[PDB]
Amino acid sequence: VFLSPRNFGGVPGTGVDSVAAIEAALAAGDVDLGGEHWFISRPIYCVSGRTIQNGKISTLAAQGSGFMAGSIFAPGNYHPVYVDPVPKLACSSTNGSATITVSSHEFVVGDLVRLSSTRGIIGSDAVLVPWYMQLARVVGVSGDTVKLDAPIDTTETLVVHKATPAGYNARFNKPLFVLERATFRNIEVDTWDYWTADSATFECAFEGIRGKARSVVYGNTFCRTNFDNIDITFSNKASEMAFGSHDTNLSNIKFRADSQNWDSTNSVGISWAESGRRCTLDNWQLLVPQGVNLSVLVRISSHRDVQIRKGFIQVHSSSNNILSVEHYGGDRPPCNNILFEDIDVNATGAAAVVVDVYKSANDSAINAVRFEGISYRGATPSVALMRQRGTTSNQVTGVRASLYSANGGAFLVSSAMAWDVRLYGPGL
Repeated sequence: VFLSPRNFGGVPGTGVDSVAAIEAALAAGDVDLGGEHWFISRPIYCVSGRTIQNGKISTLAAQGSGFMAGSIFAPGNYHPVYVDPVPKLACSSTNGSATITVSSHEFVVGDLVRLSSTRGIIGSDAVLVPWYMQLARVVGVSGDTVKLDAPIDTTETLVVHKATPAGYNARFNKPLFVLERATFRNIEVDTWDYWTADSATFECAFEGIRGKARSVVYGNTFCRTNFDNIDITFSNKASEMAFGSHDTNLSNIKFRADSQNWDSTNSVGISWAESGRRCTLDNWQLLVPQGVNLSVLVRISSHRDVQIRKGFIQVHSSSNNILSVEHYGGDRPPCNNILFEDIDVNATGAAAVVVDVYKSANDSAINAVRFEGISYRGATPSVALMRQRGTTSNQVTGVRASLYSANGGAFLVSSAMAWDVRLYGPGL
């Protein structure tokens, strides 16, 4: 808002590095990029309580400079490997209660803290992905009694540590932190890389983000965060919100897949996992042009309390899987209370499966899943309009759908029961 990088020796528009200048202004105050074009040699390390707005940021780093080399911001910098060695204290906690007991804590009122379960899986980073994760602010302390600004929503045994734990480093030996109460407004990003890679946010707002990147909404530990009016041409992954993202809302989002710069290796549509809670996507388009093929457009694995609403999907390929809820069991928190509502799906090909529900294991948990107002425009699916698969002992139960498919399609069930699926033809 108030200060310019120019005031800290920053030069725009000539392809010289300004990262230090931007970071210097961020330390002093809010930052207005003057509607000019800034060039950075590495991600801007963000500052809690700051607004950055009104300009374009391009990376100077060469494609394949290494992970996060091309990134625009480190809005926080959590990655499971750097969170893993942080010492974490045992605490008592009760499902529904904002009160914990922690022997020999050093939390003060106002401190952001991270609550996590000791239950979890070893994930892609070869480290614990807790069954449950929560950032919350301390609002009271008396001896071992700590009060939080939000309840604990699990019966799981938790441990706690300072969200920003002094002495502990992350990538490029920068301190491990969560970005608090920061705002990003009217920014154009221009990178080959994740415009954010490592990240962790709490009460942050991204408003008016446009341009080109590997990704549209991608990062770790997005908490009490809003993403609004995001319109990005992406080359690999529409959205992942990993490592315990919760109470985070995406609205007015245009995921435009990049035909020229498409990277087909490990392509991801919207893929939500790593114990997310109360994450919503509302009013969005996923546009996959000719020449680009995403195998799975929207999938939820390891997310709960999810709402995906007011969606348009257009793909220019065949045999895509459109909407998917999956659970691989073990110590993955259940895929519970998932609403897909008012999704129009166009395919120039013929979808494989439009609605999929898949329990891989005897201990897989999928409950209170609804697919309401799903319109599929395209040829009769090659596998199924709608497929449910459980196991003999672990059936898919209670699933609900309203589907509008002018070319109909197969209704495949395999160890599933107690569904309620209305099919409507065109013309009301």
